[PDB]
Amino acid sequence: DVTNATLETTGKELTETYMEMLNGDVVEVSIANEERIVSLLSSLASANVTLKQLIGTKIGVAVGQFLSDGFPPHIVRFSKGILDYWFRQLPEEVQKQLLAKRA
Amino acid sequence: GSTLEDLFGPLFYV
Repeated sequence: DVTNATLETTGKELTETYMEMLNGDVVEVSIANEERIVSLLSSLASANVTLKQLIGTKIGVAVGQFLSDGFPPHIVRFSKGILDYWFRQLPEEVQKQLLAKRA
Repeated sequence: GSTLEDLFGPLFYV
């Protein structure tokens, strides 16, 4: 697994990068921020994250912000694949509760 | 208990 501290600082930087890019309602995507987003996310694309770390570090929430309308689909696909992987690794019945409460 | 939104944010879906 990954340490809580790595996930937590990465989550904080992701959220700060996200908030910086919002010009009011509109997402502004610089070359440098596009590249900073990829760098932060690709450190998490190799992490095995536990349910407890999802609860405590909020790393899934911080990655999920980049599924919003203003971000390039290259970044949105990356965020989606990272979260898909973490969700699938959860125990099957945990997947079922989170899903069933949602239907 | 935890919801999918608690863990993955309000935009994620399976």
